Amino acid sequence: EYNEILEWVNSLQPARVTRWGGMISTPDAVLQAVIKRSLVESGCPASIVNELIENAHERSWPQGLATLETRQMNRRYYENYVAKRIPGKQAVVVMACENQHMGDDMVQEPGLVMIFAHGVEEI
Repeated sequence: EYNEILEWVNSLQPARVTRWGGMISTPDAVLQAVIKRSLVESGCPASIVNELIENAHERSWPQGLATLETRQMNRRYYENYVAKRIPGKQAVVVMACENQHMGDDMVQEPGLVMIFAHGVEEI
């Protein structure tokens, strides 16, 4: 299981989020399905694909990302996330297994997904 995930994660491109304010904290049902489709096509392991999507919305994000005011205050810390690009989308995955340096209020197992309106580019 570890290698499945490790190889999948390493195969993803490192993402550079240039506009943290462009985050979509409440993606609708269609956008959520779309990001899952992208994860599935990138070879995301079935053992975690559903958990990541659940964690692509506020209601499921860790307290460090829960509210808009908090997100505004914690912007400086987001620069330190080790983020991987979801192929073909303005979205990234933040895996717990490579973000231990962030607080437990900044990430959760197995990881989380952040979708943006724009500003996500390759490093």
